[PDB]
Formats: sequence, C-alpha cells, structure tokens
Amino acid sequence: IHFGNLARVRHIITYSLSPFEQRAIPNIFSDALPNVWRRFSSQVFKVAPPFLGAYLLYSWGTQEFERLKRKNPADYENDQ
Amino acid sequence: AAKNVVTQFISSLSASADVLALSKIEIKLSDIPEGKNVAFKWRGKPLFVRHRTQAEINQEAEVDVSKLRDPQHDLDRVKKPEWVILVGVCTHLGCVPIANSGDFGGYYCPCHGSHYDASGRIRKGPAPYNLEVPTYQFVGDDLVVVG
Amino acid sequence: MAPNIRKSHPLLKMINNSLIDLPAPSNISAWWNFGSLLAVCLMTQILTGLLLAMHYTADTSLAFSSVAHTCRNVQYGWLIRNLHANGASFFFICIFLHIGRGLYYGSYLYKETWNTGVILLLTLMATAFVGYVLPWGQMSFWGATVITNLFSAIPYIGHTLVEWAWGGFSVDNPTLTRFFALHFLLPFAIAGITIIHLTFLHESGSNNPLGISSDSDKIPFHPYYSFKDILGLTLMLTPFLTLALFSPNLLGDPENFTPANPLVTPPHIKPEWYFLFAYAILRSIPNKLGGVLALAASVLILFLIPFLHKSKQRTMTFRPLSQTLFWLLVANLLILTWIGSQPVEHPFIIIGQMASLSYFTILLILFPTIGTLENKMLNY
Amino acid sequence: APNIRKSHPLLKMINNSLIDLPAPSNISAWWNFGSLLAVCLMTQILTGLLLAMHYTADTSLAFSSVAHTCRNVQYGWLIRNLHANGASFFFICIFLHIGRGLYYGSYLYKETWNTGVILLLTLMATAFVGYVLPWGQMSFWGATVITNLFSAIPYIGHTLVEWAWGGFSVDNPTLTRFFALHFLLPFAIAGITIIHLTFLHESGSNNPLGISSDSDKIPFHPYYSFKDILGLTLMLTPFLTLALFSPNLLGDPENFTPANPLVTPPHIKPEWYFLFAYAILRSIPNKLGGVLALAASVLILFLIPFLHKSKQRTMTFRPLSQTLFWLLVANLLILTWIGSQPVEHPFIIIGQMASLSYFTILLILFPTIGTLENKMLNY
Amino acid sequence: ALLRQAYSALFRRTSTFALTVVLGAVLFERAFDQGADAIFEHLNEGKLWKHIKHKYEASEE
Amino acid sequence: FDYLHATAFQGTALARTVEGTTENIKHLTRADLASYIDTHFKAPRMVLAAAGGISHKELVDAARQHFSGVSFTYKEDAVPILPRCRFTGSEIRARDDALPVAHVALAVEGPGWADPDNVVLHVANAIIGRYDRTFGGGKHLSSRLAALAVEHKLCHSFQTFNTSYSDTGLFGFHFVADPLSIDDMMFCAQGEWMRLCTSTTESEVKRAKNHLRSAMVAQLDGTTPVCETIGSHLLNYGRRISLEEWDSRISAVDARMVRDVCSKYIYDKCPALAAVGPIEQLLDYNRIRSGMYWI
Ligand code: HEM
Ligand code: HEM
Ligand code: HEM
Ligand code: HEM
Ligand SMILES: CO/C=C(/C(=O)OC)c1ccccc1COc1nc2ccc(C)cc2nc1C(F)(F)F
Ligand SMILES: CO/C=C(/C(=O)OC)c1ccccc1COc1nc2ccc(C)cc2nc1C(F)(F)F
Ligand code: FES
Repeated sequence: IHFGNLARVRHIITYSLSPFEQRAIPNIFSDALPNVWRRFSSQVFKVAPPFLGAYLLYSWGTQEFERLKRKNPADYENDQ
Repeated sequence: AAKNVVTQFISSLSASADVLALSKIEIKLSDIPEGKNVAFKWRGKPLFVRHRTQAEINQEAEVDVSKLRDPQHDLDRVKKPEWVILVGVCTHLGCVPIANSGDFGGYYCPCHGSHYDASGRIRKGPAPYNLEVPTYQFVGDDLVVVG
Repeated sequence: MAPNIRKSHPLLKMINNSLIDLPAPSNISAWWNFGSLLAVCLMTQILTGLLLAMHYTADTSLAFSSVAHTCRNVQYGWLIRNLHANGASFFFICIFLHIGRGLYYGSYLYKETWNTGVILLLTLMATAFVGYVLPWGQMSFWGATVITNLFSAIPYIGHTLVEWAWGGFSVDNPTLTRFFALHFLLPFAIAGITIIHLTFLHESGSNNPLGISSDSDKIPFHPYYSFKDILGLTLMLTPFLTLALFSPNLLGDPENFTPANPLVTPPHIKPEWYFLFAYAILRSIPNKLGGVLALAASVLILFLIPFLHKSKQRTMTFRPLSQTLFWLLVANLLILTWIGSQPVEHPFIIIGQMASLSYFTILLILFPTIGTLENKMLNY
Repeated sequence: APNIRKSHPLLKMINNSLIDLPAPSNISAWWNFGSLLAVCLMTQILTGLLLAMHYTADTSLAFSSVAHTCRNVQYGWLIRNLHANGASFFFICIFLHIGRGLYYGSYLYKETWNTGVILLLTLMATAFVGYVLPWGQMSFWGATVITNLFSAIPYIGHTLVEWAWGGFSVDNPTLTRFFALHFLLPFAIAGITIIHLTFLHESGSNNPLGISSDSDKIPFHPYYSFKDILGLTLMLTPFLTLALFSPNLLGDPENFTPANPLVTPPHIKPEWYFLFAYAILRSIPNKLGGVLALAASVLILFLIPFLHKSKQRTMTFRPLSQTLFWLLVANLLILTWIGSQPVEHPFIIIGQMASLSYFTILLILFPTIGTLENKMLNY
Repeated sequence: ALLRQAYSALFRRTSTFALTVVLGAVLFERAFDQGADAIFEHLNEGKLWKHIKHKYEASEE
Repeated sequence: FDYLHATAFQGTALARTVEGTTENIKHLTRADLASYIDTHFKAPRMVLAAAGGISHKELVDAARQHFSGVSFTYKEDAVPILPRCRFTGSEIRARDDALPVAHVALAVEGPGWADPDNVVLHVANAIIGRYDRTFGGGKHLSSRLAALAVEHKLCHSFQTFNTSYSDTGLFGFHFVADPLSIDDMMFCAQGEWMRLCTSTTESEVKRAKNHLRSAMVAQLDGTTPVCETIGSHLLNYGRRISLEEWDSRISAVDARMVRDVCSKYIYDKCPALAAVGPIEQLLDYNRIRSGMYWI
C-alpha cells in the first residue's frame, strides 16, 4: 500500500482526455522535432567534447604505433 | 514469434542429426543365401534377416501349436515368405539368441534355454514373448529398409 | 477479506504490489528501462544455458567437441549457442548502462539497493568468467590460466588458494568440471540476490531524472511502464539479434576455434570486450600484486561512490560541471577498453597508465571536489 | 522502530519467521520434520555440488567418475555416502511429515498442503534422475523401464518418450539431460519451499488437539529452535550410524555393475521409498492402467482436503479414525514389501488387495467413518 | 467502414478478439513464411541446392 | 457535478454552470437581463401547468386573458433547435487533501428524453440502486454494491443517476468515501456496471421494476410534484405520459433487454470523470478505462 500515504497536496487541478479522443503522436513537425533539436543542441557541447578528445588520442596512438613499425632509412646509410 | 522460438527450443531436445543417422538401416536381400541367417547391428542391438529356404515355410510354418505362448499368427504382422526380419534380443533377459543351432531349427538363447523356431517365436524355454519384429519395407525389393 | 483477489492472495498480492499497482515516478526516462531488461536477460541466459547444458560434457577430452556437436548436430543448437554467448554481451551492455544511469542520477543514495547492485555485478563477472572456460578453446584455457594465476601473488595464502582452486598443479580437467558446476550455480544466486535488490528498492521507490520527490505525481507501473519496458525490450533486441544472426563471430576471438593446448601460448591473450577496461587497469601496474589490487579496486571502488557525494542536489541534471566530468569518465572508459585490446608496447603502455590514473582520480578526487565547488556557486 | 530486528527489511524477515513467530505451545515432535526437511534439503544441495565437481555426464565416464570420486577424492567416499543416504533420510522425514499432516488434519490449510504435494512430486523426480547418474545396471534399467511407461499414453506415446530420451533408447543424450535436471530441480524445491512456508505463516501452525492455540502462543525461539535442534541430532544419529556402519544396507548390488543394454537384470526394483508405488504399479496388469494407478497413488493427496467429514480437526479424539489410520500405515508397509517381491503367487494377489485397500481406505472408509463419528457425538 | 465493422465483430468482445488473434496468427504465418522464403530464394537464384539439384537428380550416370 | 459537466461536455454550452461566472455576475446589465427575458421567455417555449382542484376550461380562460401578446412574423412562433453538445471521454481532478472525504463522479453519454432506452436505463440504475450510512437494511440490502459497501466500509454514500437532456445525457454514478477506500469502491462500482452488461438476472429486474414503479408513483405525491411532471413532460416529450403508459413500458423490460441496453451505452466506452478532494488513491484514467470491459 503506497497509494494514499504519499504526499500532502492542495489546490491542484489536472485535465486529461481519453486516449481514444487524442492523437498518439501529434504535432510531429510543429512541436516534436523542434524539441528534439532543442534537446540535442543543449547537450552536444557537454557530451561530444570528451568523445572527440578520445577519438583523437585513439587516432594518434594507433598511427604513432604503426609509424614505429616502418623503418628509418638512416640506419642503413653507412652500410656500403 | 513465440510459436517459432518455442518450437525451435523444444526441437533442441529431440534426436540430433547424428542419432537420426543411425535410425534406419537398409539391407541388401540380394546377398543373403537360402536358409543361412545374417545378423546386422541396428540401434545397438542385433537385427536378424534370414532367407527362409523351402523347408522353413513348410517345416516351420506348419507349427501345430494351439495356445502358442506369444500369440504370433503370421498373417497378423509379417510379409515376404523367404524373408523373416527379427530383433535379435531374447524377450526373457535381453540376451542375443543364436541362429546357429536352435532346438527348433530357429534360434537358441544360450542364457536360459529359450528356443525360438525359425519364425522368431518362443518355443521351449523361459522367455515370455517372441523375438520382436521391427518396422521396414521393400520399396526397392533387392533392399529392405528397417527403422 | 479483500474485494479484489489481487490485494488479498498471498501470491497475486506480490505480483500486484511490484508490477501492477506499484507507484512509479511519472517521469522516469528510458534509462530506467535497463532494470527490467537485465531481469529478462537473466531469465533468458538461464533458459538457453539449460538447453546447452543438456548436450555438454564437462571433460577436457570432450568439451570442445561436445559444443561443436551441439552446433552441428542439435536441432537449432547453433542458434541456442549464438543467443547464449551474445546474450552474455547484451547482459553486460545493459548492466553498464544500468550502472551509468545510477551514477549520473545519484541512485546510489539508495545504499542497500546500490550495494546489492555491486554484488550482482561481481557475481555476473565471475559467472561469465567460468562460463567462458567451458568450450575449452585456446582463449578459454589461457584466460583461465593467466587470470587464476594472479592469486599466487597474494601473500602466503596465495600459492595455496590457487592449487586449491585448480584442484591440481595447472588448469586441467578437475578445474573444468568444477567450473561447469559453478557456472550452472551462480546464475541462480544472481536471481536470488536480484530479488533482494528489488526488495530494498521497493522500500524507497524509484528515483527520477530531476532528483526531487515524485510523491506529488506517481503512476501505476501498469500500463505505463509495462508498455514502456516492453518497447524498450524490442528496441534493444533488434540490434542484439541483428548482430547475432548477421555477424555471429563479430565479438568472438578466433583463437577459440582451436582446441586448448598447454604447449602453445597465444600471441595475444585478451578477454571479451566487457572485461577489457579492467584488463587495461590490470596491466597498467607492472608488479603482479599491485596489478591485482588495482584490478580489484577498479570494481570494488563502486562500493565507495555513495560516500563521495558532496552535492546538495541528487542528480547531475542541474550540475553542468559534474556532467562534463561524467562524460570525461565515460570516454575515459572507452580508452581503457581500447587499451585493453592493444599489445603491451609504447605508446599503449603509457596511454594505459594515464587512463587508469585518471579513472581513480576522477572518482576519488575530482567528483567530490567539483560537487563542493558547485554548492558554493549556488551560494550554499 | 526501536529494535533493528523489526524495521530492517531483511532482519525483519529472519525475525518474523524464526524468532518472534507465534507458535502453538503444544506442538509435539511430529512438528519437527518441517525443519529437518529443510536442513536435509540444504544438505543434499551442498553434498551434491561437492560431487558434481568431480562427475562427468557421459556414458563412457559416468560409472568410473563416481568410482574415481570415492577412491581418489579427499573424503569423496564420505560425501558420496552422505548424499545417497541423505536422499533416504529426506524421504523418511517427508513421509512422517505427511503422515503427521494426515493424522492431525493439517491439510485443511489447503495451499500449504497443495504446495506440499508439489514438493513431494518434485523431490521424487529429483531422486529419479539423480539415481541414473552413477550409470549402473539398476540406474539404466530403472530409467529404461519407468520412462518406457509413457509410450502407453495413446497417440503421443512413443513421441513424448523418444523426445524425453533424445533418441531411440536410454542413452548418452538421456544421461546428460538428466544431470542438468538433477542439478536444477533441487533449486525449484528450495524455491517452492519458500512458497510453502509463506502460505503456512498466513494461518500459523496447527496443533495436536486441533483447537485454537491463540490463547497460548509462544516465541519460536528459544522453544522450538532448541526443540528442533534436538530433533535434528536425534534423527542424525541413526542416519549416520547406518551410513558409516552399514553403507550398502539400502543399496542394490546390481548397481556396482556398469549398465549393460544387453543384459536385463533378474529383479528390477527401486529404492525403498518408491517400492509402495512400484507395487501399485504392477498391481494392475495393463500398461496404461498401471500407469494411471501409479499416478493416482500420489495425486490422490490433492483430494484429502475434500474428503474430510469430521467436525473435529485431528484424530486425537476419534478412536475409529485412529485405527483406520494405522491400518493405512500398515497397508503401506505391505505394499512396500510386495514391491520388493517378484511377480508371483502369493505376492501378486496380496499386492492387488493392498492396492485396492489403499484407495478404498482413503476414498471410502475415511470420509464414511468421519460421518459415522459425528453422529456418535450427536452432531 | 471496416474499422467500424472490425471493431464490432472482432475487437468488441474479448472472446472474439482472442479468437481473431489466433486465426490472425495462423494466416499471417502461412503468408509471412512463403513471402520470406520467396524473397530469400529469389535473392539467391541458382546458388541453392534446390536450383542446381536437377543436374544430378536422375539426370546422371 | 458541475465539474462532471464542465469536462464531459467541455467546449460546449452544457459545460457551463447554471449560476454563471463571477465576472458575468459582476458585470451583467439591466439590458442583458431584459434581453434574456425578451429573447427567451416566450409563449411557444412556455407551458402553463396546474394540478389540484381546478377546472381546465376555467384555467384556459384565465390564460387567454393575461397571456395576451400574439405574434406576427414566423420567427416569433419558431422554437429554435439548439446546436448539439459534443461528449468527451476525459477527466478533471480537483485535489485538496485538506478536505475530509473524497467525491467521485463517473459517467457515459445518455440518449436524451425522447429515447425509449431511457426506461431500461432507469431500471438498470434500480438494480445498482443507491446507499448511505443511515440505511437500516445494512448488510442485507438487495443492492450488491450497497452490500459490499457495508461489508468493506467502502463509502459514506453512493448514487446512480440518469440525467436526461433534449439531445444528450449523462448516465453514471457518484460516491463519497474516505481517502483510503476510493480505489476499492471505484473497483466494486465499475464491477457492478460490467455485471449489468453481462449477467443481469431476471430476479434482479423483477425487483428493479417494482422499485422503479414505486419511484414513479412517488413523483406524483402532491400538487407541486404533479405540476412539475406535467410542465416537464410537455416541454420534453411534447405531451404527457401517464402512469398507465409508463408502467406498460416498465413491464416490457427483461434481463435480456437490460443487458443489451447497458452494453450499448456502457461497454468499452470512454467515461467522463470528476474527482474532488483527497483523491490520491484513485488513479490513472487508463486504469479507470480498462474497468469498462470484461465482466
Ligand atoms: C542482475 C543485475 C541487475 C538486475 C537484474 C537489476 C534490476 C533492477 C531493476 C529491475 C531496477 C528497477 C528499474 C530500473 O531503475 O532500472 C533496478 C534499480 C536499481 N538498480 Fe539494479 N539491477 C541489476 C544490477 C545493478 C547494479 C550493478 C547496480 C549498481 C552497482 C544496480 C543499481 C540499481 C539502483 C541503484 C537502482 C535504483 C534505480 C533508481 O530508481 O534510480 N543494479 N535494478
Ligand atoms: C548469468 C547467466 C549466464 C551468463 C552470463 C553466461 C555466460 C556464458 C558465457 C560467456 C559462456 C561462453 C560462451 C561462448 O561459447 O563464448 C557460457 C557458456 C555456457 N553456459 Fe552460460 N551463462 C549464464 C548462464 C548459464 C546457465 C544457467 C547455464 C546452465 C543451466 C549455462 C550453461 C552454459 C554452457 C553449457 C556453456 C557452454 C557451451 C557454450 O560455450 O556455448 N550458462 N555461458
Ligand atoms: C521440501 C519438503 C518440505 C519441506 C521443506 C517442508 C517444510 C515445512 C515446514 C518447515 C513446516 C513447519 C513445521 C512443521 O509443521 O513441520 C511445514 C508445515 C507443513 N507442511 Fe511441509 N514441507 C515439505 C513438504 C510437505 C509435504 C509433502 C506436505 C504434504 C503433502 C507438507 C505439508 C505441510 C503442512 C500441511 C504443514 C502444516 C503443519 C501444521 O499442521 O502446522 N509439507 N512444512
Ligand atoms: C533434493 C536433493 C537431492 C536429492 C533427493 C538427490 C538425490 C540423489 C540420488 C538418489 C542420487 C543417487 C545416489 C546413488 O545411489 O549413488 C544422487 C546422485 C547425485 N547427485 Fe543428487 N540429489 C539431490 C541434490 C543434488 C544436487 C543439488 C546436486 C548437484 C549440485 C546433486 C548432484 C548429484 C551427483 C553429482 C550425483 C552422482 C554421483 C553419485 O551417484 O553419488 N544432487 N542424488
Ligand atoms: C577464463 O577466462 C575467461 C576470460 C573472459 O573474457 O571471460 C568472458 C578471459 C580471457 C582472456 C583474458 C582474461 C579473461 C578474464 O579477465 C578478467 N576476468 C574477471 C572475472 C571476474 C572479475 C571480478 C574481474 C575480472 N577481470 C578480468 C581482467 F580482464 F581484468 F583481467
Ligand atoms: C531411474 O530410475 C530410478 C529408480 C529409483 O529407485 O530412484 C531412486 C528406479 C529404479 C528401479 C525401478 C523403478 C525406479 C523408479 O520408480 C519410480 N519412480 C518415480 C519417480 C517419480 C514419480 C512421481 C513416481 C515414481 N514411481 C516409481 C515406481 F516405483 F512407482 F515405479
Ligand atoms: S535371456 Fe534368453 S533364455 Fe534367458
């Protein structure tokens, strides 16, 4: 039993419609998408930064590692 | 979705492909001489496929047994005449009868007697039933497919 | 008596008071869908495991082939095998997000629910560990050998515990048969403890993205979250199955299609993706014992998070500084993961030691610090 | 909550079922079996795990792996002894648990009772598969004979059977799936046992007089914790004595011989705890009818709650029911005995009688005598 | 107006709704399977045994 | 009930209270009131009703005398048909935990005066009946819902209603209960509604009819109530319907009929809900909606 002892609430009215009177996915273009963008925008600069900083590190270390496999022609010049 | 996944899993429990591979055995009748009996391994136990001569559908098909132990009346479940297919396992204590001797020309289980005539039927001995006769056919006459 | 037999019945009252009339916050996001997925996943692993166990043979001379026989001969044995191995992955992907969510939204403040969560993680890790040995391929044997050999670095009680655990002088048949038993067992303990997990949770009820009392707006778990969770299931399940059925061997090591051989050490011994980050931290500290301790702490550190919370707010929803630090940490983990799959050579070795160092730093120093700093920026 | 035993979501549980749990002040020693059954169960699981860690589910290694366990594993022989004998102790305890409940009308607690029946069936299936594991002659033929009865169910006969065997006869595929089931079922037992105790706690324990014990309840601890611990050691002494001094008393020697599909043993018979059912099985010659008779011999337990006519709960004050009850118990020793005897006169007819009397006593006599007794009290 | 008809005949009574789901599944299976195999095979013309089978199926030796 | 109307017929005329708004009362004009009377209080839209010891002829005479003014145009003798009000399955929840008890009212759209089904509906309501804590019948009342209400202390009171209008209506029920018993009451109530659509017995109807008969007769106890009936009958049914006719209609109702009529208006419909007070324990429209199907 957790429904009824939860909180002390006063003077709040709420209105709702049966699901059969409304649209399941309404205002896709006028509301949905705009917010999807809103949300994306506000986070990109917090998330993306470190992931990008990792891509770099990854990319560098992967190459720097391959570079150390190639040879340095300056070890076979005094070989005549 | 549910019906298929459940089907798939339930199937997992039935015989695997390797086990099924030993399910049936196809024997070549065109390599078994008269009278002489041959035993082939089928599902771990012996399988007897004898080529009944002329004096077997006669000297062993006239058995005047009234209340024959195991009620085996040929017309019930048997086919080819010069062909008798059996499961070489004594119904007494699962011993493999020998088609060699047999007090009745048929088979003899050297475990406790049990003499089976040349028709796969218990005669003199302890074994209650007659050496079981399996499923098969001659889709290709020179071939019999047991199992 | 009670009017509806859903409130009175000692059993239907249970199904009801935890899945039908259970009060849930009206605003929990999709990051709250992982608990159910973890559960469903668990029931799934157990089912496919039993199906496989019914055709397995715990013996060094038959293990590798019994599994091959299962895939090759058992009706849909290949499919059941695929789902089980890949299910273990799904299981971990789900569990890591489950944890992440909890760290971000301060769910760990529900200490008992959180501490049992950690125990579930460890049990799951040991479970996958022993399960991995069963097919008895090269990686199965060397993974078992290398890892269980670390215990001999413990003082005194070490060299013993190891030969006790192995049942001999090296990973051999006796080790295999006891691993099958443990693998068959642990999952049930997981189910057990999962019950305890949900019991503690239900004391308080779910937390929610804003971290403020949801008492003013609770909703019945059904149909809201039953439908939301079922949808969340199908959403995840599509990639799981897609990867499973179209790229079966994407995640697996090919060295495991070769029967274990004690006289041939594989060139690169590395775990499944979900253990890589820990492998990296293990190898970061050269010194058998110190590396073991560092590995141990990499996971046991989770028991400390509840105590390093300094913020006056529960979640990170309204704490921009903590948010980036959080994503730094996540990215810190991809790096350790990557490092874990790379050989022990420059530049990897140093990148590795850094990532490890940063990992513990972020959790033990920065997080508690930034929280304090943030309270002052709110004038608190 | 002042004491952390009432408030803590876990210590509250240990407390509300083993420490402050209200128990009738007068429950006798026949109320000690529930805990023994429990302890037994945790014990079987522990020794089972220890054995499973040296077992190999394969027809070419099963027999020998167990032999290896007894001969080479440190204390392997002891762990093996305790497990097989523990299965017996388990049944001795479960049979008394049931009797007690029949005598004292505990079955009136229907859900507690119905779950009890399910536990019995699960336990029987568990011992059945576990018996196959050592792969001896009785293990193979027991498995062969019993599982072969299902093919007597018209239509889906040979089907369910060859599905369950995973082939055409009891073979390796059957063995490996039996190991899995034997490793699994015990946990279901533990699971359901939890449910069993939950329903029980709704009402609380019944007591020998069959009258409300509300006027005199006592804390499970220390009263029953001490009483139960004592009840344990009392039983344990004979269990261990028979185990350590006469290991092979209960076992069939035919199982010290590796299973052989080409040699049917002379006398195929189960362990003592299945004998009574074996007897009822053969009592009816006709594969299907014998199966049904066997089925009902156990499933009949689901009917007891509905054949109670007495106005009193127990049999403590019903002398007629008492003797009828003891007749029933003795009826069971007879079936047991018959079960271990070959199928030959006089045994065959003695058997059919004992079976017939068994169902008669439960379906006819008991409900009748209860009615008769109510009138003798002028009710 | 099928929606209307369907709702009154199929989706109204929970009894007819379930009965509808069954026949729905029965029909859907038969159809989804054929179409699926048909798509799969067409995508693999001449590679399956089914295809090259004639070359050795009573047409050799 | 105002909230019930406000939401059931949201966005329409029936959604308004009779007393009007605070703003309107503060600003209505001598003009508006005059305009209302002139526009609305007109001969073809009125009925002079009398009950008691009076002579019809004598009465009609007096009418002609003081009910003068005759109409010229055709518009003055036209009785305007009102724009139909759209029903909406929805809910309004006014929460105040400081109130002593909760009020809940749930309803589906009714047919409207003219429809013969209204007879059955009233018979239906007679089966569910009503109840309040001072009913001496107690645990023995014939109403299943009243019984449960007593057994489990579900409410302080409850009542069913079939509020008819010209072209629409509201068929539902209303109960008052303690904050912690709202759920069970609603549960049992919707239960009884489903019983109506699926299992009503001939026994239940036999009694319902007798209760409804006594009820209609009771609405004609005195001159004022008989006058009210005449006034309304003409105004709503365009004539008077006697007790002899009513009773015939009522006698025609049988179990089979009640089931079909209730199923027609109740089963799987989106109700309108109004809840006021400490309503936390009653929740989710979705859950209420599912209560609208499967006996
Ligand atoms: C066997 C694995 C696990 C299962 C089956 C599981 C299951 C659940 C379920 C079903 C929920 C509720 C729904 C949800 O919020 O997702 C939950 C909540 C939670 N779990 Fe787990 N969990 C598992 C592991 C863990 C782990 C490893 C942790 C953390 C170390 C953990 C921490 C939590 C916490 C703190 C909550 C509270 C969620 C909130 O409301 O904020 N769980 N878990
Ligand atoms: C928490 C659930 C479980 C997890 C995480 C899990 C994980 C694993 C893993 C990682 C493997 C190796 C897969 C591979 O081949 O690469 C495995 C194999 C196996 N598991 Fe599990 N398992 C679980 C539960 C079970 C259960 C309950 C059983 C037994 C009833 C089981 C039986 C097996 C068997 C027989 C194998 C060997 C065959 C194979 O390699 O596919 N598993 N498991
Ligand atoms: C896994 C096996 C079982 C376990 C672990 C178990 C455990 C328990 C426990 C601990 C109790 C409480 C103390 C006592 O009265 O002994 C109990 C009570 C009871 N059990 Fe079982 N039980 C088992 C099987 C069964 C069976 C087979 C039946 C009957 C078909 C049954 C019927 C009952 C009933 C009716 C009670 C009520 C006792 C009373 O009169 O107070 N139980 N059981
Ligand atoms: C309800 C509990 C259990 C019962 C009634 C039980 C009973 C049995 C029985 C009758 C046997 C044959 C004993 C013999 O004559 O040799 C057996 C064998 C065995 N059981 Fe169990 N068992 C139980 C639980 C377990 C568990 C939980 C495991 C596994 C973790 C297990 C593992 C084994 C193994 C490995 C064998 C074969 C070796 C042997 O024959 O001693 N058992 N069990
Ligand atoms: C039997 O070995 C199984 C391995 C595996 O990946 O299992 C899925 C495996 C294979 C190769 C190399 C290492 C492992 C196991 O690795 C671990 N296995 C671990 C198991 C449990 C816990 C608590 C921590 C673990 N940490 C690690 C770590 F990766 F850090 F070394
Ligand atoms: C794998 O077979 C194991 C037997 C056994 O004694 O188990 C301990 C065994 C051995 C020889 C002959 C028969 C059996 C099993 O017998 C039964 N096993 C049963 C197992 C479960 C249930 C519900 C009923 C059973 N009934 C019987 C019955 F004795 F009646 F035939
Ligand atoms: S087994 Fe053949 S005579 Fe006995």
